[PDB]
Amino acid sequence: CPFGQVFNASKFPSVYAWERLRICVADYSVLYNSSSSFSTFKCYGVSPTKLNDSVYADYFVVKGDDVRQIAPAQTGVIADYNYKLPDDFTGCVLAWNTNSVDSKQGNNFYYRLFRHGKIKPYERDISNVLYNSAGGTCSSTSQLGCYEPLKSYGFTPTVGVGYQPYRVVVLSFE
Amino acid sequence: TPEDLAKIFLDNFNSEAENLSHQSSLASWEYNTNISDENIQKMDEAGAKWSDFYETQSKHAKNFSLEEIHNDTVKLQLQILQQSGSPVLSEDKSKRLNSILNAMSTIYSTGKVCRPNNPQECLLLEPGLDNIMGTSKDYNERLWAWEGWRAEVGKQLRPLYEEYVVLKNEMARGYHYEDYGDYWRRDYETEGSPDLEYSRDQLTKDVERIFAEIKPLYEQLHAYVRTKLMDTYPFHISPTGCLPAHLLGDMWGRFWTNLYPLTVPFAQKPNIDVTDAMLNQTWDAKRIFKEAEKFFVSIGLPHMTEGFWNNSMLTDPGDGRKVVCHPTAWDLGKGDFRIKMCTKVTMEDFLTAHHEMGHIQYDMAYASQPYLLRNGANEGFHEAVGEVMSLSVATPKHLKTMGLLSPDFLEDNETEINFLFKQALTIVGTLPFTYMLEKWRWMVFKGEIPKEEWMTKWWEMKRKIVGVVEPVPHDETYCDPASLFHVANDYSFIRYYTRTIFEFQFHEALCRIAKHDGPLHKCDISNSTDAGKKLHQMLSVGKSQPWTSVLKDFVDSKDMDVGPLLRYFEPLYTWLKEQNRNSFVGWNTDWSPYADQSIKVRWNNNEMYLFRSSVAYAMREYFLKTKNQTILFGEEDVWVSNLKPRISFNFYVTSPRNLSDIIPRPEVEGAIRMS
Ligand SMILES: *[C@@H]1O[C@H](CO)[C@@H](O)[C@H](O)[C@H]1NC(C)=O
Ligand SMILES: *[C@@H]1O[C@H](CO)[C@@H](O)[C@H](O)[C@H]1NC(C)=O
Ligand SMILES: *[C@@H]1O[C@H](CO)[C@@H](O)[C@H](O)[C@H]1NC(C)=O
Ligand SMILES: *[C@@H]1O[C@H](CO)[C@@H](O)[C@H](O)[C@H]1NC(C)=O
Ligand SMILES: *[C@@H]1O[C@H](CO)[C@@H](O)[C@H](O)[C@H]1NC(C)=O
Ligand SMILES: *[C@@H]1O[C@H](CO)[C@@H](O)[C@H](O)[C@H]1NC(C)=O
Ligand SMILES: *[C@@H]1O[C@H](CO)[C@@H](O)[C@H](O)[C@H]1NC(C)=O
Ligand SMILES: *[C@@H]1O[C@H](CO)[C@@H](O)[C@H](O)[C@H]1NC(C)=O
Ligand SMILES: *[C@@H]1O[C@H](CO)[C@@H](O)[C@H](O)[C@H]1NC(C)=O
Ligand SMILES: [Zn+2]
Repeated sequence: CPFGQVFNASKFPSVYAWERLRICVADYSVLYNSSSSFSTFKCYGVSPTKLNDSVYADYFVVKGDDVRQIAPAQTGVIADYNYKLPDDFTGCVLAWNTNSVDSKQGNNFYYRLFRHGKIKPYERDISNVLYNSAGGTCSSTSQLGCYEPLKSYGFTPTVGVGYQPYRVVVLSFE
Repeated sequence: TPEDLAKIFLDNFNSEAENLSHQSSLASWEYNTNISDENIQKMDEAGAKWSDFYETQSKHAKNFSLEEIHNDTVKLQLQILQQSGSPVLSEDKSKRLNSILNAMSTIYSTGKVCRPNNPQECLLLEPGLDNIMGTSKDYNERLWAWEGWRAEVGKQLRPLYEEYVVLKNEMARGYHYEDYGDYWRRDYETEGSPDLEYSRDQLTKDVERIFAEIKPLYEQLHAYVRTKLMDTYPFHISPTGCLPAHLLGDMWGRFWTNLYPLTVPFAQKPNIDVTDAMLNQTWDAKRIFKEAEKFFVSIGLPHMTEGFWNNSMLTDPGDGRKVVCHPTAWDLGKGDFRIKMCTKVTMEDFLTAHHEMGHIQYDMAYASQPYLLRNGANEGFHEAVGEVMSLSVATPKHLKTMGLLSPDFLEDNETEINFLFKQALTIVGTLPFTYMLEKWRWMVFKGEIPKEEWMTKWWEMKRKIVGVVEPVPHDETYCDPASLFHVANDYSFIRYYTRTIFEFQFHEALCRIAKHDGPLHKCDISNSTDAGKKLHQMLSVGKSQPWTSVLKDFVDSKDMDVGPLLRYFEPLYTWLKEQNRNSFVGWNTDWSPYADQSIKVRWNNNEMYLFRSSVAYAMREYFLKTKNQTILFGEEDVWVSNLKPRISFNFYVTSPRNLSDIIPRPEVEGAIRMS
């Protein structure tokens, strides 16, 4: 199966609009033979020495500091509104630093900050309407209480390691 | 409900601001590193977008009630937005005020003084006059530069400053402050428990208290300088009186640093200078910052990040672009920290590197705070933290372990005072200047001093507080407290007073945790992680807590305290005291350089004009008829002193356009009697 189209992909999606491909021979030569490549690598419910003996891959760009939210039983802007995993989760989360690729002039990634309620596990909300802080809907951001739910990451070539884009791939083993 | 809505508002502001202020700051960096016509307009464009956003959000922030918020880190952020970003002025008054400030800045920055033998030769302040006041020993040249500046730039800023004060007060009242002076010192105000509260109108009481405690030491420094300075400028300085303003080694008299070479305790003892050691050992500009880092690291502070080392302009790049060589530490936002310097292999720029890295450690410390709270607890803390670090590395003990000061070098108690004296001229000699400058401005904005009394009160209180007297009298067409950078460009000057007081409170606290045993002026907090981590705790708080409580947890007190300053300089004090045994200590505010030879006379500005013209007339005829000399005296050549409107005044006359040459009293009296 084309792991090269996920890990070696030319572009990743925004965290608010993550993409999912379904996974053939279960190779691991790109996961456990080169671990100096990944900055973060944590597994849940399974060990690196057990996986070898449907797996769908969810991938997206998130800033370094928010990488910690990509885990079971987490809270936060990403965990609650963009990408949620169930407490009973089995699989691995891998991430690496791609500042040299994604932090350019015309590369704009977005995350959701405001929503009328939290998202369910594996739910993907890609709508874009004005958020009314008092409840319901509104128009014109000039009016107090009206905000845009999607905000960009201010990614630039020279910014801190905690504000640098990371490419995250989540392998869920069902 | 209303608190949650306020929180949503702030969450929107902070997430939207963080990646917007970044662009404006980044554009500013690029401009100062590469000065171009294209870069300046990009800087303004990025700045404009940020400013517009802030204004809109500040206006929105006004319709949330503070009484409905039960959270301190929320209520505080609302207060910050509500009281700034949106002046309450008519469009005509918004176009105007921004047209006076720009005018004043320009007039100051392009100001020049020409010569009374030659017009096409004019000196500018920065490359010119400043390097005369700090070097020359010629009474007459010093007077020219001093007076010329005030008589050239000062006369242009007077009518602008008057309009400025009126408009700024109206603006301040739009934020519900009594006046602009009151607005300025709002930064020191705190809310909280009855024990930890502080009122903005308390600052005007506390700085006075500290000053009164400082004065007894200043008087000893003053008397010493006066008796030593008298041997360089004989017949110009009285043993019982004030020092002439132009003889202080500075254009404004802000620092007495440049008097050191004239007033040095032990001229036969050298000062420590490792510029030669740095060059001999083959130091470069980079090594200086690596050593600065090592110092901070040794006390448990974080290492400098890679972004700093790769992006900062630490050394002038050579050529191909013009840079602004004015040392400053930058926080670009979002983990992007930099230092902008044109570093040279010298001792003075060694201490500077430590000072600017002191800033960047602080900026990192509170990076975790909400955008609006990413600042110091107080405006005086940010420079106290930076400066306290330069005291610990100026100590010979540090240079000896570093290998910059020669091995087996001998130091004694003769040279410790030689050293403290030099510092006193910078730290103590500047405090009464800062104090009375800000005090005067406060009274002007408040409205205690009428426009017609601006210059009379300025020099009246300056002679009383500082002990400095003008070489020539000034009427109300002048504006001396406008020919200085901070006054012309609308900056607060109190932050240069309180940071000196805090600096030594921090110094003593640190030298105590580090278990120093000995004199306070010879302590060293290097390798002391117990003092370092205690400091870090005080820095990381940012502005999320009132400075009174932030200070208490670090220094074990609340109000600012000069005690530590007086103790630091105690040695020196007890030495000056035994030197000033045959001299007079203190001064009398009734002596002036021009009061010896003047005529007492016993009624608006138009009547005074006629009087002065009449005097010039009598002079012209007296000289022509008596000595057969043709001298063209004008109205501008007759100076008026001690004006007590309608009743009396003093006057004297100088040779045409010659400031230094005063006509002998018996000769001018003759002209008056003759006609
Ligand atoms: C991308 O492909 C190359 C060549 O097969 C491989 O060496 C590299 O590890 C792949 N990258 C990732 C993240 O697997
Ligand atoms: C690569 O993975 C295989 C299978 O787990 C393992 O036997 C081999 O030692 C790994 N290579 C390295 C260099 O660890
Ligand atoms: C400075 O800015 C000018 C104007 O855009 C540009 O042409 C020049 O190359 C810049 N200098 C450097 C070193 O980038
Ligand atoms: C403040 O919010 C209230 C409630 O929606 C609204 O009535 C009022 O017009 C708003 N005031 C301002 C200054 O926008
Ligand atoms: C204020 O809000 C912050 C979160 O924004 C919370 O951590 C803190 O405990 C709150 N304080 C109070 C008194 O509610
Ligand atoms: C430093 O100065 C001493 C003078 O005694 C000289 O001998 C030595 O060679 C100099 N250092 C260097 C690197 O030249
Ligand atoms: C500075 O940038 C260069 C780019 O060629 C890089 O190789 C070097 O490692 C960077 N410096 C640091 C401290 O990372
Ligand atoms: C700090 O300790 C180190 C040894 O770890 C020593 O080499 C250095 O000289 C000490 N610094 C000072 C100022 O004593
Ligand atoms: C320096 O100390 C010595 C004692 O070691 C003392 O006799 C001398 O007078 C002191 N110098 C001054 C200026 O007090
Ligand atoms: Zn500073």
